[PDB]
Amino acid sequence: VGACVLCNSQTSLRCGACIRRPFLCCKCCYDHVISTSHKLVLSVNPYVCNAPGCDVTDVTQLYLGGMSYYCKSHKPPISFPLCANGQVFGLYKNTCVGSDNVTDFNAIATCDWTNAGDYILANTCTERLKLFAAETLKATEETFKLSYGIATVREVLSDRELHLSWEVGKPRPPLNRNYVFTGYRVTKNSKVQIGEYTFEKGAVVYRGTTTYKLNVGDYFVLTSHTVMPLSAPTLVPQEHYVRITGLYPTLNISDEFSSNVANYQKVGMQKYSTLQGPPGTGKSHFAIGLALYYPSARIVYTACSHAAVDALCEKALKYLPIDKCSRIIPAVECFDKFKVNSTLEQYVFCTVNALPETTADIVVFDEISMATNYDLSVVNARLRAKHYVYIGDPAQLPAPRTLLTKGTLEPEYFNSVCRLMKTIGPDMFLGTCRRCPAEIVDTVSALVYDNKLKAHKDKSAQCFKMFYKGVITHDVSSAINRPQIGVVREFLTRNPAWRKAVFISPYNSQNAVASKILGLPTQTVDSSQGSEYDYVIFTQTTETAHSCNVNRFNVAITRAKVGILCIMSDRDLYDKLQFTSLEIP
Ligand SMILES: [Zn+2]
Ligand SMILES: [Zn+2]
Ligand SMILES: [Zn+2]
Repeated sequence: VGACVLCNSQTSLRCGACIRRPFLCCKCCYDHVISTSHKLVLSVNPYVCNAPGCDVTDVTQLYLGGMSYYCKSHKPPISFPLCANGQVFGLYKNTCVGSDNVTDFNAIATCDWTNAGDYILANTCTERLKLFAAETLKATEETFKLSYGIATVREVLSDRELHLSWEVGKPRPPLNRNYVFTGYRVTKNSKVQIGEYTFEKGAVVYRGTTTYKLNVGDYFVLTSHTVMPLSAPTLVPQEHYVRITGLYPTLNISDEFSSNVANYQKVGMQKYSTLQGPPGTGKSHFAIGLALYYPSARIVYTACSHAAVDALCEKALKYLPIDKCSRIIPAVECFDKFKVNSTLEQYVFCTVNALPETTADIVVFDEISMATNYDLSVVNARLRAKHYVYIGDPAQLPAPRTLLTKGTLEPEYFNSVCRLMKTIGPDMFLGTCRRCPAEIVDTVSALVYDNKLKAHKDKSAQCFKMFYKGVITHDVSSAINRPQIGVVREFLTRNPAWRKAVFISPYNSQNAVASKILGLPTQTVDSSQGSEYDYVIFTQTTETAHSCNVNRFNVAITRAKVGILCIMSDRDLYDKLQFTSLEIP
């Protein structure tokens, strides 16, 4: 028994072809089964033919005869169908509303999640359907990881480099840091974990969670995790207050957090508040500063990534009493300077999926562009708070959608929070970039921030751009542009001070080639997010949807504190770079 996800109607049915098996009421179950290929139905039992060796599962060909279900062929003389009068048969057969359209829920139930439209619907549908869609998606994502062939260690060529043997009659996943493996050692009568791993074309380079002497027969699978059902909405119902509520502001603050006093008050005068923090505008500074402005306030800081929760801890470590902080960790090496897994501690720092059920004065969720509606619901499910602050930047990178291939995913469709920030704007905006040279700030202010992002620093006169298409080669799942790396090699010989630069590209393969030919440290734009470097060398590599995504370009060029060389493929972003142009040697 449960709740129709369209009617909320109390029902004893679930769609057996829907991977999540939503509860559907008589009405909605019918309206679902007669309008889609979804025809298995589950009650306190499965609507299947209890006759011996008949495969009839379809609910539109089944009859309740006695207290056992049967198809046309097997049914007893006295039987009624299971599926007639616009209602499939089950408990609570009287209480059952329906819907003017079931269209959206059918699409969510039956889409494969390859098309943009699927993610758009999941972010414009009713809130109950936002939850259903978020589960359906995450479970579809986790199942697709199983369709991947097992990789097995054939040969250990070196230390940090392997030969992989791959399960036949299955595809192999891409080898970039968006595919994280778990290893396993072969045992008597089962297997045990040996850490998480990542791979890259070599033979294969492997970067593992722990160190080992892993030997032949050790094998690797993308570990999938059981997706829980979602209860809580992605956003609580909003409220606006006329005073600050349940928070007691400090009387003496420091001139370090004084630019945020207005904003911290706003946080106290509404139930939740959206903060857009462009690159190096001070999001974490803002987030810790909030504590000092409400010193009695209990504050759970949360984010999707260990990395993001840890950067909050690093900042906390410099301003908040250590004894009054705790890092929640489930039984990967994360921040270890606060008492571990102490929930009743004033300042709790914890990833979303490891959050305890607990209350707080304020909840600070960071790097929000990386949150899915799934994570939103979980936070609301685990944390009841007087005040929720969602810090992030919808002009930065979302969570990867591995299944997505047809269309691009717009920032207004990353999650419920980013939808709000792109449609009604954010509650607050950190408008001054402390990190980048003026040229980079000017460029992205115009590009993605409506010309409201101002440069704290001057022009560096150290930002350059070159238009060089060069030559694009493709390996299995990545791009390489050797002539763009050539141009960078030639620039470095003439500009040797740039040897302190990081190499960023939108492809880990370009990165690998660059590493061998330049010996610059490398990041993918995605791997670079929330990191700063004095000098950055960016090769666009291709003119793809991927390499020209304005949010990826935004993150790419905002990693520089002092100077940047962009070797560009795309005439459009090339022309949008307010940088000194360079001719080709
Ligand atoms: Zn219903
Ligand atoms: Zn279904
Ligand atoms: Zn039968």
